[PDB]
Amino acid sequence: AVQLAESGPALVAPSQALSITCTVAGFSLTAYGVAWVRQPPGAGLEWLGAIWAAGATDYNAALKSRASIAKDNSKSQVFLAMASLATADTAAYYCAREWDAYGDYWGQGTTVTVSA
Amino acid sequence: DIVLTQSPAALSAAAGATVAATCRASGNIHNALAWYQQKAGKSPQLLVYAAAALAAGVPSRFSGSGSGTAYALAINSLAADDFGAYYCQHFWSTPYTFGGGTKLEIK
Amino acid sequence: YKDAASTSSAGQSLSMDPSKFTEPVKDLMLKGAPALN
Amino acid sequence: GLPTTTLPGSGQFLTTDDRQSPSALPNYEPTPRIHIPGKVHNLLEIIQVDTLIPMNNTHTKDEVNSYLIPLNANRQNEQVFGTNLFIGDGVFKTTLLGEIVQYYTHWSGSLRFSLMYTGPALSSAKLILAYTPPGARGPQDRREAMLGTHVVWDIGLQSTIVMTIPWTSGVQFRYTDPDTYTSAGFLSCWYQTSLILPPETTGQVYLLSFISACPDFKLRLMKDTQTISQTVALTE
Amino acid sequence: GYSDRVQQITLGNSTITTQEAANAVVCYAEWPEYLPDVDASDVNKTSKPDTSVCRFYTLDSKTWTTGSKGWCWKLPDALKDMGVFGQNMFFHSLGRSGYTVHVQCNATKFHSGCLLVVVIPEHQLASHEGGNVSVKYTFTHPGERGIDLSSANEVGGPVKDVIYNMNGTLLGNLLIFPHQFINLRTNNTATIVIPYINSVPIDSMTRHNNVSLMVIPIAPLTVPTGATPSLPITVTIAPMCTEFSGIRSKSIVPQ
Amino acid sequence: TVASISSGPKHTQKVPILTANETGATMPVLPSDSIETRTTYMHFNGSETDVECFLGRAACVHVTEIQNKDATGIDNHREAKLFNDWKINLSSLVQLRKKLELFTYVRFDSEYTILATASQPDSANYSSNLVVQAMYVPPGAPNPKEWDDYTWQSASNPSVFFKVGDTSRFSVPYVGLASAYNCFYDGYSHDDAETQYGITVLNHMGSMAFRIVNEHDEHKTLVKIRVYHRAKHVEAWIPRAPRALPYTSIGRTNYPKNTEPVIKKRKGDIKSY
Repeated sequence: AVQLAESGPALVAPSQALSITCTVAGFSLTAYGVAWVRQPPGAGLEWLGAIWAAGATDYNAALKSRASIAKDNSKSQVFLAMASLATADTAAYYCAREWDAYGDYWGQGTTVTVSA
Repeated sequence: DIVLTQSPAALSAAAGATVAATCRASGNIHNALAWYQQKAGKSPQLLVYAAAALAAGVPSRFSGSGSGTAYALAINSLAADDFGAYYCQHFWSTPYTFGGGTKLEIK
Repeated sequence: YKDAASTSSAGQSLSMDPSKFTEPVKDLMLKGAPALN
Repeated sequence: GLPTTTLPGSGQFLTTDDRQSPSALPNYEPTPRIHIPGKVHNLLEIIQVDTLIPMNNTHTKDEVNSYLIPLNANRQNEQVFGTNLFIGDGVFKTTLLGEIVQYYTHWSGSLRFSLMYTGPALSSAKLILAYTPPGARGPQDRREAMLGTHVVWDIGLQSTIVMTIPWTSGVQFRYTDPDTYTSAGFLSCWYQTSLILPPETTGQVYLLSFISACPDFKLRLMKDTQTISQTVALTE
Repeated sequence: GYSDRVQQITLGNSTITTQEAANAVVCYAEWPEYLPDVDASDVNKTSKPDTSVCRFYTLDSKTWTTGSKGWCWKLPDALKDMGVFGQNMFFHSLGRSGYTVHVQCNATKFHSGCLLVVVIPEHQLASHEGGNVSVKYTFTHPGERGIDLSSANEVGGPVKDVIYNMNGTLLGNLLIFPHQFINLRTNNTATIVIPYINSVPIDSMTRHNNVSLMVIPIAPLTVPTGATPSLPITVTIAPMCTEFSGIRSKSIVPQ
Repeated sequence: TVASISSGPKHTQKVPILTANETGATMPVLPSDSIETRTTYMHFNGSETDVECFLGRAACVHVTEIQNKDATGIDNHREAKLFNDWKINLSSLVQLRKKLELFTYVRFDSEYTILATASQPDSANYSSNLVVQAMYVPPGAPNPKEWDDYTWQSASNPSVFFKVGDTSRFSVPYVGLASAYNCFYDGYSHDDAETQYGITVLNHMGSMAFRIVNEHDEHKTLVKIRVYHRAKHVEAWIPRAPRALPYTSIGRTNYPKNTEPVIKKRKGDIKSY
């Protein structure tokens, strides 16, 4: 079965880098892109970025300096690494995969909170 | 950059009424739009792709319509599993921005 | 019989010109040449 | 009279037996043949004309977009499309080649696959078009694909590549019906460099894909097709 | 010197130039010609009104938007009000004509989109009502305006599904008919030279349309950002080797 | 005939595999234009894809039912199936129709085979030896109204008598008014707002009326008549886009409302195999 599983630290301090790993299963990262989407509790979905099936990345226009996506084709893991987290980065972050050039098969999500 | 403008933010109706969310884009999308539903405490689920095609495991109540810059998700005779969030997302030319969102809460 | 309708099938014509359907262009286009100058 | 023994099959009606029969209209004089353009002598003429492939058959409804292969800008090394080469099936089933091929049981010879680029003139892309001959899987990472028969297509002022799929088979003929022993292999397209769009242009550009037969193409053992059907006879 | 992109077509007092052409199609490799005596059956001496009717007539321009489905014109019906050709068509019982068809659509090197320009002999349209419903005369004879394939169905009118060619055959297989593409990257003009194609030597011109011209967007129009999201398409048609037989009073057709 | 020529490495400015399909020409690109090839031979003449062979086998074009029963007190012998007639067309049964509609114009002599089969569904006790009359009825010939009227004596109509159980066989020349039949007709019989589109007499092939010659037995006998058509001396013009949708009507290109998609959907994305 196709499953993407998020795994985060669930508690981060500000001015400290966040690092969320997306363990995927049932497909290869050499054949499908992976999308990252967050949702702050109460508000709507925001598209963070996408690493495509052979390593090219696209990002938010607003978060491009602040986020970086990489992957490992051997570990079947996609990494979302955001630096310098302000308080607006408190959200549930989700993984998806490429499907007919779109995003679906969204995992359960990890919740990220940042405070003092 | 393409921004999606979704209307209205809230809809309240009974089971059996017909709702219609409206999705408008700042530029032409060429039907590269998806519709998502999201329950409370739940991952989003893909329902409509290519602005008109229903996804797998989606009933025939949902009908995606619209082309160009205006797009519409229509739910004909709401059942009990239809309540929750609804989001646009265009997949033409990264970034793949979302719409604002549309709630269905019980009248 | 006495009628041309009575006879059997003609057989293969061996004319076989696909050029009226595949190259119906006014100016001759050589294979290997640039299609448009 | 002359003595005669009568053989088996006497009185049978074989629908392919080509024999003379009496005319119901003796001394009838049919209308003069006038010259009409576009006379067809043989179906091997008209399968050499390329028609569009609905390669993007990912929709739940027939539409014009099913003929459009999308290209995306910031993509290196990735796949553009893939297909198997059962020409009486799949994306080829509704093409002119596939519909004539479904009137026959056996096919042989080489296929002509064309791609037309339709993006803006100030855009650039290099693609690689790979034919994988049978006995291997459909390729998965462009390195696997370029080990087979392939073309690197530079898109420029001439907008159309023609990839001949050469007859690569041990058995002299293949079935037009999908059959694993006579599988023709796989066709795939990959970003060779990437798609580079000009400024003030955004989004996807499209490829149009074309199929026809080379003049070595062979076709035999005429049969009914499943494409057309009815339940009752039609009336006025 | 000799360039395939630069073409001049002169018929009568009309001239078309193009600097971005793609090598005109002559349908079935047969240039239009006059009816020879060996194929003729009608005994009337035919009128050949050479320079007065064998000239380019420009139809009204269409607007190709990003949601356009396509356009269809009928011949000789699209020229039924065009000058002396339109007058001879209604005063004669019989007539035959070839055509030079020239479809025009220019844009920039930033634009993308592809038009299929196809000529279909005996393009018998399907009704949208299905069954055995006919398509009425005023719908298969629209004149210069043609049939907009993105317009809505009407009572007695044809079906307007561009994927099924208005006749129940798929769009991708129209390329067996004589055609050109207008790919905006490559060319801005399509030119198709049509001979007279019919099972009779000469025919009634008001009750029968010999061919139909379809102009169909395949790759949709993509304009650069901020630009006008539409392009004009202009069709210009010249009759050629035009004969008329059986002069009488003017026909009255439903219009 | 050479199927492929021997060809080796190329490093050249002549590039056969780049072209422009905007021209509407498909270039005759060979496999020797882009791979290294060996010499092979066709051993193949293409005979079975000749239009004489592709359209030249017998296809069932009409099934009709006629009855042998007592005709006393029957008002409408047509409605009681004491006789039946058929306007001859090759578009009622759709396997032959799709083959003929690959072309716009078609000219052929016809060869008809008529098979008659009998059955007695309700309480017969013997073998009914029956003779069928099949009468070719051109336009303007008097059509039968009774199964036994004056019209069946065939003084100028060609007719054929044959037993039920075996078959009939005759050829008919090309009887089109024009030089070929119109498979497709984008027009009308005349200039009129209401008149029918598409259906033309330019593909009229005649009509056949069928009856059982025998008077009647104690029991009823149902006779199925199957007409098979074989085109021969076939000439075809203007290849067309093949039929993709179901037919709804004789002589019309109408397809049904709310049809199923003819293009198959993949079990995957465009990258699947």
